[PDB]
Amino acid sequence: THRFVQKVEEMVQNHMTYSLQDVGGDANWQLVVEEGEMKVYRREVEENGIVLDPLKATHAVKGVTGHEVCNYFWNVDVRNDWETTIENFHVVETLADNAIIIYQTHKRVWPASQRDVLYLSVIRKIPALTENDPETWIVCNFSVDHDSAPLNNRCVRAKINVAMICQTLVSPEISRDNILCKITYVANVNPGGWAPASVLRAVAKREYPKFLKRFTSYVQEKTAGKPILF
Ligand SMILES: CCCCCc1ccc(-c2ccc(S(=O)(=O)CCO)cc2)cc1[C@H]1C[C@H]1c1ccccn1
Repeated sequence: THRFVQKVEEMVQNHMTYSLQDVGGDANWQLVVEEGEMKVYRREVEENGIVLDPLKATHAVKGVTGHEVCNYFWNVDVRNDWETTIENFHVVETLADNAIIIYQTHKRVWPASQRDVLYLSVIRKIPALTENDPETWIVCNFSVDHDSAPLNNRCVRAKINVAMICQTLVSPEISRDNILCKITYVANVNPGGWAPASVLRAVAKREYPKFLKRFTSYVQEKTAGKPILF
């Protein structure tokens, strides 16, 4: 029990309530890019001329579990292996074995100024609602304030609320051949400051599918031929 346990519970529960709902019957979501089971949706939203466009994606990854996907998403020691848009990151505070506060800077995308972020990152297991249902693994990354925040005069401070939500199906020794992880990934980013709307939309449209294809392939790569961590 650290000082964020209640805020964590609330963000996690809001994701479980709202973020998992199916979009596809929902015309409010624009399906922007499909590549197989990878589907990436946005809503076009701006506040005081700043693009906020909610991002929502689903995916189905053969051969890995939700537990594994989330550990790898969460574990700072493998970040450099799959991240391509980060210039620097620092762990600012360890809250618990499942929660940390991270400071990170993103590579500049010309001509906007550089962005930095300060966020709590927590990984959690949500037991099945009934023995009929899937257990779920979630990572939530959401912006928080911290006294130890770096001074970075190059950077505008972005605010994020991101969740990677994972459910695992097995069609039955259980083999990697028989496992499928369904991912829901949501990212609500306020970039701060101003940035050209066209720049923000082009960076999102390029970087989110790249990230999901890349990150998920990395998890397949690292886990293959290892005992399955359900
Ligand atoms: C002018 C450029 C403004 C940059 C705005 C910005 C900041 C953070 C982020 C972001 C922050 C966290 C995550 S994560 O999934 O929690 C993993 C850990 O890093 C993911 C994306 C995104 C964007 C928006 C560009 C969009 C974009 C999308 C994928 C990569 C880079 N940029």
